Amino acid sequence: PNFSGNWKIIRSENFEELLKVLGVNVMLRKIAVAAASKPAVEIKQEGDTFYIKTSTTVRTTEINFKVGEEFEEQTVDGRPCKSLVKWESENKMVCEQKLLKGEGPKTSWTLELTNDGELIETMTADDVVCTKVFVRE
Repeated sequence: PNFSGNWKIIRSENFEELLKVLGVNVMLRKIAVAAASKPAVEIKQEGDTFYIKTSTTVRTTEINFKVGEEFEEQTVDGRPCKSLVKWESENKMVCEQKLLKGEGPKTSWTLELTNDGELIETMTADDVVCTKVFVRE
C-alpha cells in the first residue's frame, strides 16, 4: 500500500455536475473540465506523511500533511478549510474538511488504491459525489 507516484487521470465522473450544483458559473465549469485543466498528481508517501503536488497546464499547487494532523487547504470550490485525514483502511484515507470562515456544504474527499494499482479519488459535497481515477506513469 504505497501511494507514491506520478499519477495521470484516466476517468472522471460527475465533476462538472458537482460544480454546477455548487453554483460555479458555466465559463469556469467548462474550463475546469477542459483537456488543458486535466490534473497530473505527484505523490510522495513516507509512512503517514504525504506530499502531493497537483499540476495542470496553467496551475500548480502542493499540499503536505500527516495522517491524523490538521492542515489547511481549499474546498472543491476554492474556500479555505481546515482538513484532517484518517485511515479508513490500509489502502484508503478519508478527509473531513471544515470551513475557516462562514458556512457551506459538508465537504470531504477520499483517496484509495485498487489491487491493480489504480488511484481512486472521490470528493463529496452534501449529497453529491464526484469520482476520478488515475494510473501511474
